[PDB]
Amino acid sequence: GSSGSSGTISQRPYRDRVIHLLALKAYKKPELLARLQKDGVNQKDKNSLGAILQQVANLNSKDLSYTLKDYVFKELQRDWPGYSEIDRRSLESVLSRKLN
Repeated sequence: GSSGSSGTISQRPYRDRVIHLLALKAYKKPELLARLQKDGVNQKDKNSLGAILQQVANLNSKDLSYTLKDYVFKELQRDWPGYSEIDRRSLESVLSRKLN
C-alpha cells in the first residue's frame, strides 16, 4: 500500500496525450497542439504528432480535422488527468457508443 506519487502529464506518452484530446472531438494538426503545447510539447515530438494523428486518428480533407479512431478509444484511459469534471463525463459517452 503506497502513499502517493508525482503523476505529471509529461511523464505520459505523447500518443496518449493526443488521442485523449482527439477523443472528445476531432482536432487539427495545429489546434490539437495548442492544447498540448500548453503543458509542454517536445520539439522532436512536434513532428511525430502528424504521424501519430494518422496512427490513432484520421485526417478528413473535408475540414482538415483529425478524428480519433474507434479502436483507439479502448487504448484511452478513463482515469486521464486531462479530462475535467465535464470532459470525463463527456468521454464516457463515446467509449460507450463505440466500445460495444
